[PDB]
Amino acid sequence: SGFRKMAFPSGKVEGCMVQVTCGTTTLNGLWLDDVVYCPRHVICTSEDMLNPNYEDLLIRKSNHNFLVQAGNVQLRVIGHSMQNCVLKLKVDTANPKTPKYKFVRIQPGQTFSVLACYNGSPSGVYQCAMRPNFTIKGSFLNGSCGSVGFNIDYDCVSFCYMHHMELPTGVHAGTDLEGNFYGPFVDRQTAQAAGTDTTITVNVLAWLYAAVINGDRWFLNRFTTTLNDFNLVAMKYNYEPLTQDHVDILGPLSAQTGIAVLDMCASLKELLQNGMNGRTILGSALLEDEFTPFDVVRQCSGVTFQ
Amino acid sequence: SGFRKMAFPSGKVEGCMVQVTCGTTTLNGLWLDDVVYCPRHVICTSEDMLNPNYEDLLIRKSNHNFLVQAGNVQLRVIGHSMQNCVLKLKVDTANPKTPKYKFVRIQPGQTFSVLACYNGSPSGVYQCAMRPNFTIKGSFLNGSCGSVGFNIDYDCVSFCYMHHMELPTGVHAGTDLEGNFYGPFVDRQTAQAAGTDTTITVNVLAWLYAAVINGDRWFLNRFTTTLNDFNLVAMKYNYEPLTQDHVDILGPLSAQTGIAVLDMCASLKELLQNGMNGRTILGSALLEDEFTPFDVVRQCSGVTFQ
Ligand SMILES: *C(=N)[C@@H](NC(=O)[C@@H]1[C@@H]2[C@H](CN1C(=O)[C@H](NC(=O)C(F)(F)F)C(C)(C)C)C2(C)C)c1cncc2c(F)cccc12
Ligand SMILES: *C(=N)[C@@H](NC(=O)[C@@H]1[C@@H]2[C@H](CN1C(=O)[C@H](NC(=O)C(F)(F)F)C(C)(C)C)C2(C)C)c1cncc2c(F)cccc12
Repeated sequence: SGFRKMAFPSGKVEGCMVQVTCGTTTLNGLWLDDVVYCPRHVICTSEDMLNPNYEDLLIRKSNHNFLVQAGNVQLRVIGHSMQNCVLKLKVDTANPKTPKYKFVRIQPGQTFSVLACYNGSPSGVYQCAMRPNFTIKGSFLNGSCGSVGFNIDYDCVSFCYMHHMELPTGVHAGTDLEGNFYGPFVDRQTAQAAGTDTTITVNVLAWLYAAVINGDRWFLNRFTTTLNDFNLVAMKYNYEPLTQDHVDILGPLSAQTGIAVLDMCASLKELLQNGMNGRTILGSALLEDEFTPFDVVRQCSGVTFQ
Repeated sequence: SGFRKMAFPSGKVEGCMVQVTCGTTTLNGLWLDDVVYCPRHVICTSEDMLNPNYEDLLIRKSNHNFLVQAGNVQLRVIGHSMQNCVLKLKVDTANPKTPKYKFVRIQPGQTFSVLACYNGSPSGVYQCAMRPNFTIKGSFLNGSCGSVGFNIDYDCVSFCYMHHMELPTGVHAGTDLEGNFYGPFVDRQTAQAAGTDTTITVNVLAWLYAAVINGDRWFLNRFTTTLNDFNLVAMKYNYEPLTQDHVDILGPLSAQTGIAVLDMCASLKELLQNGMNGRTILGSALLEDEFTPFDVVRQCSGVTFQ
């Protein structure tokens, strides 16, 4: 038992991280087969950041303008191209550590592990959710651009995120690995800002089920609710609507605990309307929304990865 | 910016995990050079758990009674011995993935990363602290015994923990890698229980410094306090005493923020006496005590590992 914000083992991703330098800008790249992926703003100067024409900037570069270090060993760049907001640096060596992988784009509300990286050297690993407003509450300093987010299914790494930029509120924005931004953000200096967020209702319910599995029951009650009555309360507290598909996804957890989904919704309604009265749930005095139903089943059942 | 409970990259440890089977008991082992380390209770039956004489049980075993799987490849056991509460299984192959390592024992209050494992297959990674009562608030199911805890310094893995057992409150007990238990726990079935815990005061102060670095300042005040006056308040709230060495360790953080350590103590005193009044700090409505001053400097400065 127990419940922790748990990331996937990072080893398969560690073997892909490299350091990309262009001019006086160094950041991280992702080395899969013979291609290094990195944010295209690596080619920009400080004044270029202001209003860049990336096609213009790139045509003026050469393969030799890109320095790629894989550990203490240089990789020769033999081609370059731009795909949306990522650069693809063609290298003369396939990464022997390339795991089985996919490039997938995730939904707001879904979670992933981040391998934070500096100078192509991995620094730490942690678990994130894609917020409904398409930002992530990460932990990133200067030089972390090009660190990636991922999930692991059996032996296959599904890459979903590449870090590009920090927004003024201290949250983070980036792209999928095809170079398409999550949310309405661009890789140039504007006054761009996150915009309003909401709480991920289905994830809160999953976490309440995790708590029951782990022995916190004080928030349970005999009452129930209809889906609509619940969603009227959720809207008032800036929670997103709960769908019948969310209810179905919560079925297995509902069955293992014997608490009907709609009964849990009654409990959540009471918690939103009354707070916690100085009590905690799974060591938190806040309702946690960064665990999906899948994450709860994984950790309260014991699925590994090979 | 940002602040996350961040674990070390796990890749170096993933390459050491193996599956150990004895009779009908399977658990995890740690494979370094040509030795596999695992909890000695692997040799126990259900009735053996009751009051085992481990020397007696071990002399009745043979090398061939131990099945070791490294991936889909069996390792031949060529010797066995007991060192305190761990078994040392001598295998005929040195692990080519053996990183540079040390066996270190940590202090209560210190943190480490856990690579949770099942059937020798890593499942997730997360960050833990050694509680003052020598338990850890982990996340472990059946089959996780022999999962290890570690830290990384540059390129060297310092192993500090091996998982043995879950206590009735759902917390976890184990040994260092020499087989010596953390705290007053034994590897046999007794009614053993955790015993009273306290909050790690120096870690809370470090986390308050992390919050200031990240822009939460609402809990700051003009007041200050003496160390003794502070410790009188800390004792009342079940916090451990703050020493002059703790104050010195907090110096760098104090200097970067310009908040004297004793001024931060005044802020903590006020938070303990008044609560948070519905506000949060680094996304928490509780005072967090599982980040050390070292962890805060690492993440608010950007140190990596090679
Ligand atoms: C990557 N290593 C770094 N990000 C950038 O350099 C990125 C890049 C410019 C400006 N970038 C930013 O992230 C923002 N700038 C912004 O204009 C905006 F809108 F707020 F996002 C700054 C934080 C530098 C002001 C372009 C968008 C092309 C990076 C990555 N992660 C975290 C960082 C920090 F916390 C601090 C500084 C750089 C960071
Ligand atoms: C390891 N895979 C497993 N632990 C044991 O099997 C371990 C071993 C017996 C009993 N063990 C326990 O962890 C406790 N038993 C206790 O007597 C006590 F005191 F509470 F710790 C049980 C949870 C099984 C009752 C001996 C001590 C020799 C293990 C590891 N981690 C988590 C587990 C669970 F959450 C549930 C079951 C086994 C767990």
